[PDB]
Amino acid sequence: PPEYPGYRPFLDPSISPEFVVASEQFLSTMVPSGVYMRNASCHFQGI
Amino acid sequence: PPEYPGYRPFLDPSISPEFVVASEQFLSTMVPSGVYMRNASCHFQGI
Ligand SMILES: *[C@@H]1O[C@H](CO)[C@@H](O)[C@H](O)[C@H]1NC(C)=O
Ligand SMILES: *[C@@H]1O[C@H](CO)[C@@H](O)[C@H](O)[C@H]1NC(C)=O
Repeated sequence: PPEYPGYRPFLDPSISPEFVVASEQFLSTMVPSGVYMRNASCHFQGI
Repeated sequence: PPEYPGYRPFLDPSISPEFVVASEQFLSTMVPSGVYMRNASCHFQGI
């Protein structure tokens, strides 16, 4: 993202309904079927 | 002023009370005491 320009008191920060689809409903294409568990030193069998 | 970037639906265009002073109340320093009248070809005695 572009660097911080400063506080803009006139920018409207509201959330749009299209943002609910672009961000949250899109993340489901990446959710896996199982999730691992790991040691502190490379051991995966459920800690 | 900078060139037109495009319609920003989120910019707040409201008028501020400081704009009433910066623009309108400042113009009084330039109003003259009398105003001329002119011909179409450089004649000033009240047309
Ligand atoms: C990794 O797991 C083994 C056995 O599961 C355990 O002995 C060891 O302490 C674990 N490593 C760490 C850093 O806790
Ligand atoms: C300028 O004024 C004179 C007399 O006041 C008049 O004869 C003349 O027509 C005027 N010029 C124009 C372009 O009207």
